[PDB]
Amino acid sequence: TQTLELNRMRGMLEDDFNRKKASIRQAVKEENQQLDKQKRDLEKQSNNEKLNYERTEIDMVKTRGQKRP
Amino acid sequence: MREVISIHVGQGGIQVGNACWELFCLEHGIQPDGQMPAFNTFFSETGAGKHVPRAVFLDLEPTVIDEVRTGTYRQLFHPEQLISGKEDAANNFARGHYTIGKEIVDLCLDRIRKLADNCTGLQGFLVFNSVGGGTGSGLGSLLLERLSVDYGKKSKLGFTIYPSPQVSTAVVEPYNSILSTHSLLEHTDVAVMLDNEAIYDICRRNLDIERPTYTNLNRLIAQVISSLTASLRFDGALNVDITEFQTNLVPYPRIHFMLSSYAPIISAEKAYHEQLSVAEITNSAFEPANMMAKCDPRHGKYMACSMMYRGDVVPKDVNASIATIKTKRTIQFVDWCPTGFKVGINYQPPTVVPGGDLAKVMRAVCMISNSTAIAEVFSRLDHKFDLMYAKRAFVHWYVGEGMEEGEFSEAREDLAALEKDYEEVGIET
Ligand SMILES: Nc1nc2c(ncn2[C@@H]2O[C@H](COP(=O)(O)OP(=O)(O)OP(=O)(O)O)[C@@H](O)[C@H]2O)c(=O)[nH]1
Ligand SMILES: [Mg+2]
Repeated sequence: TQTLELNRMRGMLEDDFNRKKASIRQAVKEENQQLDKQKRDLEKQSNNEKLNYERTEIDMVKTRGQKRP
Repeated sequence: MREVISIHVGQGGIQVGNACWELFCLEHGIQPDGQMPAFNTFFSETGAGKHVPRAVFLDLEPTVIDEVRTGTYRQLFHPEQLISGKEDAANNFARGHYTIGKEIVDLCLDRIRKLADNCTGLQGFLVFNSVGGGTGSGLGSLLLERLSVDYGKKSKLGFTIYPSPQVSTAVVEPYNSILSTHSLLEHTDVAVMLDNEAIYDICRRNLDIERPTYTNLNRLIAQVISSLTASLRFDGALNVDITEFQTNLVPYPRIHFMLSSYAPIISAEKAYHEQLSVAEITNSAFEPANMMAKCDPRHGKYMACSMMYRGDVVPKDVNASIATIKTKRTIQFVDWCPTGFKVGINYQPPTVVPGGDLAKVMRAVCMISNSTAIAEVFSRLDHKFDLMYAKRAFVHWYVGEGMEEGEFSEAREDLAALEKDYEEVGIET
């Protein structure tokens, strides 16, 4: 009975340790998923901003007609 | 009570040190304010919270040190450890080793002595400088002379950003690089080549950023040096001295030119797709694609290798994986080092610097090797010198300061014997 009381100790401790480590790994996976959104969004913002700026530049250039004094 | 001193001479040194101290402040919790809401290796305490880092900053061009003086870390660095002359060096050696440098190197020595008297068990020096530079080559060589003549026992681990054999930021790099090599080879014990190109290919393959900038390369170098100091910084099952490095990695008094590698370095998505086991990571660390010095190690045979692990790293799989490595076929050691590996573990997993292209990673390994492929670099570099001295080019730019010309020959001559070195030790017996 004592050796069973102790083997269940070992078993419970190990089947808790492993679940804890797997939880840590899942948390790291979530952290990387989160980090991905930064490079997903900053690039979108910079793309839209380049679009706006270069469109405004095209406009300002094209807005040169004739003077006719 | 076991600390390091870091020096950042020149332009490359000061940039990489800027990024590296950014990383260090990030790790030890020290804020840009210098207050903190483990640091005795790098930082030091001024009685009440406001800390100061152990470093000096030398670059006679007052531009980059001004970029520091006005940057986000104006409050941290000691306002006296920011020394800069009133002119530039312009990529020739004599402009930073005979005439101009003759001014502030004494100031640097005074500042270093007044830093070291406060140290308690100072272990090693860590200079940061290019050799292709003008003030990181000459002034750095003179400072190396002064250190190796005054203190002695302390190790001197320099981290020189050599220029790649292909790309070039200047056209007079061979001269003031041969000179730097020949002037340090007698006063150093470690010199890890950090090419400025292999990291570009790395960022092109592992990180998909086709357009990387000096900032990301410096972040990576900071990561390497942090993985190195992780021993002294925080504990671990295998705490290794920095004086370990000059013991495992110095076979003969003249051949002490190591090259480093870091692993893993991946983006967020790849880490999401990858396993990153100990065996996989210590296998990838040996691939040639991630050698900081642009070489092909298969061209030669290793001599020594040291590996700093950090993170969730089980030692049994460590031993198994390194055993399998030693039984792997493509690598090759030499007869006079049957004991080739050195290991050291730490429980400080790497840091995810915000915005850094590097992703959060549980495991890491930094591999510093004394190898033989690095030898051929000199050959190709010597190549350049040939075509430059076969016409006596630019010599007048050097004699127009006061450095005797014949020195060239000597320096060149030395590197010739250097090649002989790796044909006298690399040969089996
Ligand atoms: N990887 C990397 N290399 C750098 C960095 N900053 C400078 N370098 C290198 O520094 C070298 C340029 O030569 P300099 O160091 O500027 O020359 P100097 O010794 O400072 O002297 P002067 O420039 O004439 O005032 C090049 O090889 C650069 O690649 C950096 O932040 N990262
Ligand atoms: Mg400069």
